[PDB]
Amino acid sequence: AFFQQQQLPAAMADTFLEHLCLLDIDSEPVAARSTSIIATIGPASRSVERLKEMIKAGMNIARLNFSHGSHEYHAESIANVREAVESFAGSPLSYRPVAIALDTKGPGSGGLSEQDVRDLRFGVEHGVDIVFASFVRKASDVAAVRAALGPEGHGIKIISKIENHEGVKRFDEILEVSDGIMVARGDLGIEIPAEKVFLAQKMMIGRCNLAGKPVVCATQMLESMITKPRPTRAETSDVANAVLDGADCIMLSGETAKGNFPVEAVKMQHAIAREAEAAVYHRQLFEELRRAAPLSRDPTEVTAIGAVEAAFKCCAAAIIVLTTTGRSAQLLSRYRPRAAVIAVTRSAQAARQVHLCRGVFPLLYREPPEAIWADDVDRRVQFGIESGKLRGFLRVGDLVIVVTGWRPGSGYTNIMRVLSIS
Amino acid sequence: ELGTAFFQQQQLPAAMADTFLEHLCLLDIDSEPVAARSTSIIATIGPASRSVERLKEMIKAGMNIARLNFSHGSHEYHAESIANVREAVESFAGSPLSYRPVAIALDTKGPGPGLSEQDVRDLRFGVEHGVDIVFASFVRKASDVAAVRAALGPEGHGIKIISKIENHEGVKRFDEILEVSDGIMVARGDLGIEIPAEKVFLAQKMMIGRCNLAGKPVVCATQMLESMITKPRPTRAETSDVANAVLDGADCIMLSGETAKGNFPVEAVKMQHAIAREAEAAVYHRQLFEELRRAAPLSRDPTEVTAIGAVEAAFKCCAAAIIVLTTTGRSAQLLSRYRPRAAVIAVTRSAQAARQVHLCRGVFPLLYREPPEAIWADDVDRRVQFGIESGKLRGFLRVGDLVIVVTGWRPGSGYTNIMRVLSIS
Amino acid sequence: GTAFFQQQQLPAAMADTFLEHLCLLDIDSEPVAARSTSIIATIGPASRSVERLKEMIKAGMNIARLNFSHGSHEYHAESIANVREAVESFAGSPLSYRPVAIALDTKGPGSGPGLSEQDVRDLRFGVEHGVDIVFASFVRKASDVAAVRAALGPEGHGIKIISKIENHEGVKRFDEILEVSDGIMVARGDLGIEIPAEKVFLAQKMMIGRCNLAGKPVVCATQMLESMITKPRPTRAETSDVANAVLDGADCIMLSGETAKGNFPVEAVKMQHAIAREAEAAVYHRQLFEELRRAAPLSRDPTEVTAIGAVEAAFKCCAAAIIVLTTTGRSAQLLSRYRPRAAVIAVTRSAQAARQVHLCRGVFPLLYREPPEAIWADDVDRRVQFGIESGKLRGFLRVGDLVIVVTGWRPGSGYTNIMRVLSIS
Amino acid sequence: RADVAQLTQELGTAFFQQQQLPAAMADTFLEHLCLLDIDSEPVAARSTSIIATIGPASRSVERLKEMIKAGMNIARLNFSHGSHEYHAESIANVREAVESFAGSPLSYRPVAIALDTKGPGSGPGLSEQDVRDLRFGVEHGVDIVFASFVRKASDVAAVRAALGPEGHGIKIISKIENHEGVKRFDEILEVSDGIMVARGDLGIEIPAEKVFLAQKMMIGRCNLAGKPVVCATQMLESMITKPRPTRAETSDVANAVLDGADCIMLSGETAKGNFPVEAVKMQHAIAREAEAAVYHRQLFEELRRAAPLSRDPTEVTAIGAVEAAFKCCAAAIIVLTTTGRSAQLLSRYRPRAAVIAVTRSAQAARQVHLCRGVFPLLYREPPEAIWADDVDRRVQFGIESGKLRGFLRVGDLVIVVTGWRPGSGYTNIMRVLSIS
Ligand SMILES: Nc1cccc(S(=O)(=O)N2CCN(S(=O)(=O)c3cc(O)c(O)cc3-c3ccc(O)c(O)c3)CC2)c1
Ligand SMILES: Nc1cccc(S(=O)(=O)N2CCN(S(=O)(=O)c3cc(O)c(O)cc3-c3ccc(O)c(O)c3)CC2)c1
Ligand SMILES: O=P(O)(O)OC[C@H]1O[C@](O)(COP(=O)(O)O)[C@@H](O)[C@@H]1O
Ligand SMILES: O=P(O)(O)OC[C@H]1O[C@](O)(COP(=O)(O)O)[C@@H](O)[C@@H]1O
Ligand SMILES: O=P(O)(O)OC[C@H]1O[C@](O)(COP(=O)(O)O)[C@@H](O)[C@@H]1O
Ligand SMILES: O=P(O)(O)OC[C@H]1O[C@](O)(COP(=O)(O)O)[C@@H](O)[C@@H]1O
Ligand SMILES: O=C([O-])C(=O)[O-]
Ligand SMILES: O=C([O-])C(=O)[O-]
Ligand SMILES: O=C([O-])C(=O)[O-]
Ligand SMILES: O=C([O-])C(=O)[O-]
Ligand SMILES: [K+]
Ligand SMILES: [K+]
Ligand SMILES: [K+]
Ligand SMILES: [K+]
Ligand SMILES: [Mg+2]
Ligand SMILES: [Mg+2]
Ligand SMILES: [Mg+2]
Ligand SMILES: [Mg+2]
Repeated sequence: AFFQQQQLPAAMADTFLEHLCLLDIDSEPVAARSTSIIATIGPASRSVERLKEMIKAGMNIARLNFSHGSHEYHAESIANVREAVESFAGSPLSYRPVAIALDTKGPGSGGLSEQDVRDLRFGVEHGVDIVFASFVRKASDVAAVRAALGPEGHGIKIISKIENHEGVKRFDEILEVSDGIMVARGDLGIEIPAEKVFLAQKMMIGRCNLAGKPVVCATQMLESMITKPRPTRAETSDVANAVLDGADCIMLSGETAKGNFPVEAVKMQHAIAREAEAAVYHRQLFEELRRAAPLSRDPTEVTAIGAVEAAFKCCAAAIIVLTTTGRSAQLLSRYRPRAAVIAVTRSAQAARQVHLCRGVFPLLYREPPEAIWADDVDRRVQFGIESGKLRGFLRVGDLVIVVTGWRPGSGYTNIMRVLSIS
Repeated sequence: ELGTAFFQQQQLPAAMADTFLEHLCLLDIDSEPVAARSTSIIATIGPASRSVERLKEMIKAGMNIARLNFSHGSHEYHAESIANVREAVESFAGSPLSYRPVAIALDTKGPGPGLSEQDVRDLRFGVEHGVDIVFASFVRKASDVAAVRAALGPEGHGIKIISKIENHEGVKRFDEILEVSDGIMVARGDLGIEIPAEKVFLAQKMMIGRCNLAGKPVVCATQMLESMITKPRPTRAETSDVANAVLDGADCIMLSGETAKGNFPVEAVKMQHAIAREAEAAVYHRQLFEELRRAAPLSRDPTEVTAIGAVEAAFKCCAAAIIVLTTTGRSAQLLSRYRPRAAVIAVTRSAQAARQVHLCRGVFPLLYREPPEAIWADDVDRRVQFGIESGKLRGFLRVGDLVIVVTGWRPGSGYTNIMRVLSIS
Repeated sequence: GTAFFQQQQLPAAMADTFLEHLCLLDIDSEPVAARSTSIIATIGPASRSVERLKEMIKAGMNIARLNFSHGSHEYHAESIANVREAVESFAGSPLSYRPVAIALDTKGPGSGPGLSEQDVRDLRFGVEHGVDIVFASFVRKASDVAAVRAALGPEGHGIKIISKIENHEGVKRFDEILEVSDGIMVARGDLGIEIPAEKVFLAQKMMIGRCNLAGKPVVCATQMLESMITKPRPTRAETSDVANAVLDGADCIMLSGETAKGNFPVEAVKMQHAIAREAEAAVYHRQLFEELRRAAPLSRDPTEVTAIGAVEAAFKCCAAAIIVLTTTGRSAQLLSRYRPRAAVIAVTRSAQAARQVHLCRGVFPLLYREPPEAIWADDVDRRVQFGIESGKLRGFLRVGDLVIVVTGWRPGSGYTNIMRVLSIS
Repeated sequence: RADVAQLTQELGTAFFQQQQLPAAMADTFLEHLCLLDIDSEPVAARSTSIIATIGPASRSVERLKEMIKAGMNIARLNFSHGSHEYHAESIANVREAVESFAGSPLSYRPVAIALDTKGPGSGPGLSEQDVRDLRFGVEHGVDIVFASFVRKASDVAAVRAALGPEGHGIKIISKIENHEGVKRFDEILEVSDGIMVARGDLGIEIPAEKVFLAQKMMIGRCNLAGKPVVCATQMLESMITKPRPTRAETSDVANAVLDGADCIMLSGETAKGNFPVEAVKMQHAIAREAEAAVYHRQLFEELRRAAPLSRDPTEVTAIGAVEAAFKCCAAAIIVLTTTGRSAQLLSRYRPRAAVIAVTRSAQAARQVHLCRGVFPLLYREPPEAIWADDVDRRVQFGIESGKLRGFLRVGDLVIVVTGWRPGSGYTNIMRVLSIS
């Protein structure tokens, strides 16, 4: 029964063609949904009660579109998101962090606009986790956004939105200085021929997967759901194909910001992503990611590939990793393990930000500290296990891979352990 | 010999990649498609696309197959649609560069436990009006196909039956249905109501893969460019859906309300044409050919053996085309199953085979009407040169190009056993 | 039948990985195909008798090597005459006649920088006596090959030059030497004295790989069955060395003292024949063909394009043979470079090309002696039938087998362009 | 180039020219062959063990010290000839030569002692002489038995029973020497610790032209099973009288290593020949060249793909450690082992990194020479009070011994494999350490 679920006959196929032939509509997904959902906040999704339903439906990142609304409007949206998120903090083993992303208005006819400088400063003052920078055309646009965030916004992730021909042509220099990329298909489909957008999307997703940096697929994914309760056949296919392409995140804009079915749109993206993740051909994907990733002398990078290889060898239910900044979890995520990456962290911001990386399930550690560091590490690992049991990730008898470091502080991950549950 | 400009077009840097991941990383929006569009477009005929003048514009835009939806309209209404399609197609007989065959497909209303009384009458109408294809609605098992085959009376055994898979039972009994069908249609409209909407992509990808493995045509259908019923431009999900159906391996793509009742029927056909051309150049032939080759069983059938040899030869020299002589379309279908990058130019004397081969990806039919030569080898040579000269006229070929030519050792269908490498003079 | 798929290591051939291929090798799986790696036997006092030479031809000797490091011109002229008398004693039965090439192995430069005066005289002797091949000793650079070619003069343009790589400089300048040579000999005797003995296997494997990539013949030579100079059976290391030279990709294997001066010349030829047949069935064609195909560059030469198409067609139908008509041997060499499992039966009127194609693995030359038919198409068909009738008599073919036939569109060398699937009747 | 560019700038172009690294980075086996270079020098320690047969040419203590220095890892006693008194003296001379280097625990070289049985002869099973010779082996503490003419699983059970309760730790390597042994290979390997391709008798029992098929098949199946396989007989035969081997002999040694053999053997070459030390030196030189020419890219991929999924933590840690070692070009994998099993499971994936096995068992240190790429270090210190400190001391002993021996350099990365509790069977940890 285990080998009939989660498209396991298709996963064991020797060729991609045979993998397709073995896909089964009766093979139910069992793993937790790994592709994060970004929902745009607006009039249809601003109330605290509506936001609680969206969190339950699967929203991981709340997007605030600074192209519309005042600073007062966006501050109220942030407060409502935080109130809805903290309403579930009473059960720390099931609490779900939700990131807050600021999407800039853009340069317009201009580099960095004066309104963007003010909006970026608002973001730093209100503690946003991510910036989706509109119309990034070159590396200096990213440096300008970074400078506008100042010293107090050093930890904010900058996701560059590629929306025109120049952004596509200068992609390599933009990705090098960005934390990740958004394939902003709305403007891209107006700036370049509509029939070429899929090429730009597939290329950028492939390059981001190669670089190990998050990539978001955005705009008109479930467009018809703005007025209709069910999406079109092209819309469900688009969501599934963005996941199969290798996108870390999928997004909803008008579907959640102004549409009549914001919760249903989140539920639909969740349902499709789960089905598409099980249909991923890990046999070739892992082989290619492994082969393309360069040789490294960084112990976090070396431990990460060793841990993902170990996870596939034993069909590990999860890889539990301790992380301060999210980096050790990101390096595991880049190899696309089938095992869920359960990231235990004390940083509330890192817990929100790792939603950008596919297959990373953040757990915010709020248990009392231990006097001996080795005991404190072990307790964080046991917390990962208990949260995993409660959420359905783990059961007694499962094998897990545990990734830790040799001393406190970020940058010292160097250990991988094979543990039997209970 | 060919130049650096040649190797920058049609996604050739992405085509030469050693891994699928590197192939994706090398896809270039500035690399323009050069090859003729190989995925056929099926357009549904209705009030928005019925007039002879509108049909001429749809043929020019790229429509290869006209679909008549027998769920609506009388026999008199459909007979007039057939006459208007034939009048629009024959209006281009004066120009060899613009004349192109267009198949006529009858889509049945559907079942009741099996074949309905209306379907028996509509299938009889199809035989009497010389339709080329039947898109059989709600096929659930092999006996449904046998009932459609029996209803095609004594005169319609040459009509192709494309089984529409629209429910859970059709998906589960897919192998037995494909075995007795000429091809399959992934009818996503009803499929998305009969099974959970989030599972349709799995059924589509599975059925396309199995049809590619069997070497039988597969159609992707319904809501591909839905928003174009009222809007002049499609959504980002719609262009992605069309491109991904081609990348999945679909032989044909379809338009329903977009061309039958919408405000932009011609623009919807133009959009499918533009996307299909871009997506065909983005196909990773290096792995696709290797897997089709490895999965296809060993064969002692000379047509099957010649076809793989010809496709291998075409890839070796970057052949501009594979010219094949075919009476039933079968030799062209066996070339098409290996997905060559070279266009398969099929020269035939059968008007029906010329229309029907539009079901097979990459097959460009040429109807030959010259009087037969007394010496059979001379008649073969005349047809081969007719393919070469039509290719030069349409932009497929130029002097100095290499072409692969597929023929048999004697007249009559079933004897394909020869592959030749020719330099165009 | 199941019995067919148990022989010639077919379970090991169908394996998905090289490791599983090794695990499936079976000592009870008997070889069925004809031995494809040519045997070169050095002529000397143990192998000069016309009667002894007839036994060596029957045992499998394909090329007779004359070592010009020993003996006078009178001694070598007598060896040539005895070889030709033994070879022509079988010419009365043209369907079974086996051509045998004559190769002249030069003394070398000695302490000199280039072509020695003795080599100039020996090369002129070779041209005057009609030798087919020259094994040029101690080739260190491209200009050494040009000097050998100039010493052969205008009458020796058809002689094949196989460069012997015997020292560090020859290994380092391998690419420039191979470019101007017809092929290479890994002359392990001197190589194992010029470079550390423990590094010879690296030079052998590298040169064989580069010759296979270039599609040019490579010979593995020296001490392959050394102990058989005095003992009736070879050592375990010797049988392993012969098998591994075949698995490495060598076109030819050689015997020196084993046939020139030893007590078991015929048994040494029989031993190389037996090992080579076993090792050829153990070749993992699944990966080898894929890699040769992928590494071979794109080509606009129709002979090259027809050759890959024919080898692909042969693997698709498990063809017993590829019958090719050839004037110079080139069309057979281009088929041989893809290492088909099917025997390449090369039918030629050139007695010299029939002898020289033994340098290419898997090429079985048939010398056609009939004068040309008045109708060229009939002359082509008669030669193909001669290939089939010889193939039946020799055990290559049976009624019911499929064969690939490779021909050209006009008389004369350089116009091969046709591949055809034929059933043996 | 992008997959090695950062490491090329850091380690240098000279690093990537040695140990056949251009051939190792090739995308196909054909390109790997084309890139093999006679000027690319081997850098790694020799991983394929050398078994030398002891006889009149190699019996003296002084000659044995030279053979240990030349690279002999296993001493073979052929019980087809000589009395029990003769073999006991050979064992004592081997032990005296081995213990002459014990003064420096950081360098000492353990040498295994293997007893090769006379065989069944015309009998159907275990002979009476074999029962007595096997009891002699247990009494004299031999590490391995090379069991002659194994034809079925019951033959190895008979050898195991003849070793008694005191010989439970002795490794049984079954010699496959006839058609029945080849046909019943799977049942024999299942109950054996390893296999010897005994080509001498095999080449007489089956056609000589088929021996290479049996050798390649048995090596492949042993590699798949993760059990040691020995290639034996006439590898350097001409060196019995000549100082240099033939071209076929060097090729045979190189191809046995490329086939996947864990051990290579010398019989008359060391037992009675005029050049026993030179024969060991020649096998050492060829094995190092051939090990660098192994195409690890496909070999590791195929071993990984063919090995079934496992829930054994030692097996899971081993694959993770070998993958980590390839990712960083690790100089070594240091493993703590009681029985040798954790080192054997690392060895089955054929890492390029040396497997330095730290053990307190003198017998396990001798026996791990059967596994390719395992370098045994015998730890003699008494246990620390805190188990975690004792584990750390053993890891540091491996690192310090490794640096002092040129296996590790400052700046190198090493992978360290340990367990969560004392005793055999609990290996479950992999660590990445930087050498300072
Ligand atoms: N991102 C991503 C990165 C790496 C690997 C992978 S992989 O393992 O999943 N897969 C590789 C094979 N390719 S393919 O193009 O060689 C193809 C081959 C067929 O034999 C066929 O029949 C259809 C296809 C095909 C092509 C494009 C598609 O989008 C598609 O759905 C199928 C598909 C992706 C994904
Ligand atoms: N000529 C030639 C050219 C192309 C292909 C071929 S091929 O198909 O026959 N070949 C496949 C690759 N392997 S391998 O090297 O990846 C290897 C893998 C194993 O799984 C194993 O068990 C041992 C080996 C092995 C064997 C020989 C070597 O030199 C070596 O380095 C490793 C070699 C054989 C031959
Ligand atoms: O992923 P990051 O940011 O590098 O953090 C990983 C770090 O977490 C740890 O496992 C635990 O560190 P702390 O005890 O400081 O939380 C370290 O050993 C390791 O260096
Ligand atoms: O694809 P099909 O229907 O089998 O037709 C292929 C046939 O066409 C030919 O090439 C030409 O035949 P005709 O002259 O009868 O048209 C035959 O030799 C071959 O058998
Ligand atoms: O292999 P080569 O030397 O190019 O010879 C192949 C030639 O043999 C033929 O098949 C027959 O030619 P001939 O009739 O002159 O012998 C030609 O059509 C072809 O060009
Ligand atoms: O390789 P083996 O025989 O399983 O031994 C590995 C064992 O060695 C250790 O690393 C150390 O154990 P000891 O302290 O008993 O020597 C254990 O944790 C582990 O189980
Ligand atoms: O800004 C965006 O998100 C877009 O244009 O798609
Ligand atoms: O009938 C159809 O085309 C459908 O249901 O998609
Ligand atoms: O000349 C030769 O053949 C040699 O040196 O091996
Ligand atoms: O017994 C042996 O060692 C042999 O036969 O090779
Ligand atoms: K915005
Ligand atoms: K209908
Ligand atoms: K000579
Ligand atoms: K013995
Ligand atoms: Mg935008
Ligand atoms: Mg329907
Ligand atoms: Mg020489
Ligand atoms: Mg023996």
